[PDB]
Amino acid sequence: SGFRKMAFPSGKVEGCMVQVTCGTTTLNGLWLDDVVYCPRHVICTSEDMLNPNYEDLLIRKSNHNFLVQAGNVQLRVIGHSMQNCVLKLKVDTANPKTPKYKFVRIQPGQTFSVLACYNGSPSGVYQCAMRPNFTIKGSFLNGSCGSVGFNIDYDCVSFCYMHHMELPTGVHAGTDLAGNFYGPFVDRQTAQAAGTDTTITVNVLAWLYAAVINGDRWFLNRFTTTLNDFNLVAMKYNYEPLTQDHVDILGPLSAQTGIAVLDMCASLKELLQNGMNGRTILGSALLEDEFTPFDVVRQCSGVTFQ
Amino acid sequence: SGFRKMAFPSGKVEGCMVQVTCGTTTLNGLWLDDVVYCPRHVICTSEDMLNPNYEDLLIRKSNHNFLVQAGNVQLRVIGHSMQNCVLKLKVDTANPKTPKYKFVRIQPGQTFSVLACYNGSPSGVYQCAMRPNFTIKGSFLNGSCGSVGFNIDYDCVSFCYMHHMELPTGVHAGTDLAGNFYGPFVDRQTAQAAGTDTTITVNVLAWLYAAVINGDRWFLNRFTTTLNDFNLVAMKYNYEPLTQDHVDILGPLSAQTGIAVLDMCASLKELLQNGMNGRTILGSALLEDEFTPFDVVRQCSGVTFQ
Ligand SMILES: *[C@H](O)[C@H](C[C@@H]1CCNC1=O)NC(=O)[C@H](CC(C)(C)C)NC(=O)c1cc2c(OC)cccc2[nH]1
Ligand SMILES: *[C@H](O)[C@H](C[C@@H]1CCNC1=O)NC(=O)[C@H](CC(C)(C)C)NC(=O)c1cc2c(OC)cccc2[nH]1
Repeated sequence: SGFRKMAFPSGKVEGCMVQVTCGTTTLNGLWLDDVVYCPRHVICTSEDMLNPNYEDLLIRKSNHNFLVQAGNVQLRVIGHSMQNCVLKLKVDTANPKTPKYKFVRIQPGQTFSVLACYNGSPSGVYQCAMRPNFTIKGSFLNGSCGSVGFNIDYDCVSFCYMHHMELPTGVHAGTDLAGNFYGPFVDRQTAQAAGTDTTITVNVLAWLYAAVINGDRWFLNRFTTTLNDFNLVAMKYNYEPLTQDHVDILGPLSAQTGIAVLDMCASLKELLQNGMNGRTILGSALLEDEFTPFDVVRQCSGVTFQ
Repeated sequence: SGFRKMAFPSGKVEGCMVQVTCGTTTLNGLWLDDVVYCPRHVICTSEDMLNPNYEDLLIRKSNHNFLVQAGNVQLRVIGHSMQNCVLKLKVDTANPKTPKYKFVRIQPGQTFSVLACYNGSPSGVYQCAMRPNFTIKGSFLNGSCGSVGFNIDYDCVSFCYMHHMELPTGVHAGTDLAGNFYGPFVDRQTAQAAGTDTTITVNVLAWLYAAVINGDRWFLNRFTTTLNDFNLVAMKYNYEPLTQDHVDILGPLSAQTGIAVLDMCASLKELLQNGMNGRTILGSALLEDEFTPFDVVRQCSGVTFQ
């Protein structure tokens, strides 16, 4: 038992991390087979960065301008091309550590592990959710761009995120690995705001089920509610609506605990209207929404990866 | 910016994880050079486990009784010996993936990363503190014993924890890698309780400094207090005493933020007497105590590891 914010083992991704230097800019790249993927703003300098034209900037570049640095071994760039907001640097060596992988784009509400990197070297690993407003609440400093987010499914690494920027509120924005931003953000230094967020209702319910699985039961009650009556309460508290598909996804957790989904909703409703009265749930004094139903089943059941 | 509970990249440890099977018991082992380390209770069966005599049980064992399983390659055991509560299985192959390492024992209040494993396969990674009562609030299921906790210092892995058991309150107990338990626990199925815990005061103050570094300032105040006057408040709230050495360790964070340590203590004092009044700090509605001063500097500065 116990419930922790758990990231995937990072080893498969650590073997893909390289350093990319162009001009005065150093950032991280992702080396899969004979390609290194990195944010296109590596080709920029501090005054290019107010409003760049990256197509113009890239035709001005040479292969030899890109210093790719894999640990203490330099990789020769033999070609380059831009795909949306990422660069693809073709190198003369395939990465012998390339895992099975996929480039997948995730949905707000879904979680992933981030391997924070500086100078091509991994710094730490942590779990993040894609917020409903397409930001992520990460931990990123100068030089962390090109760090990636990912899930692992048995032996296959599904890359879903490359880091590009921090918004003024201290949240983070980036692209999928095809270079397409999550949300209405651009890789320019202009006035960009996150947009109003909401709480991921289905995840809160998942975490309440994790709590019950772990012996926290004080918030349970005999009441119930309809899906429509719950959603009127969700609106008032800036929780996102709960759909019948969300109810379906929560079925397994409902069955393991014996608590109907709509009964748990009645418990959430009372937690929203009353607060927690000085008590905690799974060591938190807040309703946590960055655990998916999958994350709960995975942790509370013991799935591994090879 | 941002502040997350961050674990170390786990790759160096993943390459050391193996499966150890003896009789009906399967657990995890740690393969460094030509030795596999695992909990000694692998030699037990369900009725041995009420009150074992492990010396008696071990002399009854043969090398060939130990199936060591490194991925899909079997390791031949050529010797065995017990060191306190761990077994040392001598194998005929040195692990080619052995990192630089050390066996270190940590202090309550100190943090480490846990690579949770089942059947020799890594499941997830997360950050834990050693509580003042020598337990850890982890996430562990049947088969997770032999998972290890660790820190990484540049390229060197300091192993500090091997998992052995769960207490009735849902917290976890284990040994250092020399097989010596943290706290007053034994690897027997008898009535064992954790003992009353306290809050790690110096860590809370570190996390308040992380908050300030990240723009959370609402809890700051113009008041100050003496170390003795603060410690009278700490006692009443079951916070552990703050020493001058703790003040010294918090010096760098004090200097970066311009907030004297004792001024932050005055802020903690008011948070303890008043609560947070519906507000949050770094996304938490509780005072967090599982970040050391080092963890804060590491994250808020960007240290990596090779
Ligand atoms: C790449 O390593 C870096 C990562 C951020 C630095 C600090 N935290 C980060 O996550 N990305 C980066 O510096 C962006 C460069 C591009 C070209 C994408 C704009 N810049 C920003 O994130 C950025 C710039 C600004 C400005 O302008 C000064 C104002 C407010 C926020 C902001 N974010
Ligand atoms: C090893 O994989 C296992 C890990 C725990 C299983 C569930 N969560 C864990 O962290 N360790 C294990 O099963 C212990 C075996 C020894 C030989 C060390 C006792 N057993 C326990 O952790 C254990 C046994 C009990 C009992 O007795 C039934 C009562 C309360 C708590 C408890 N913990």
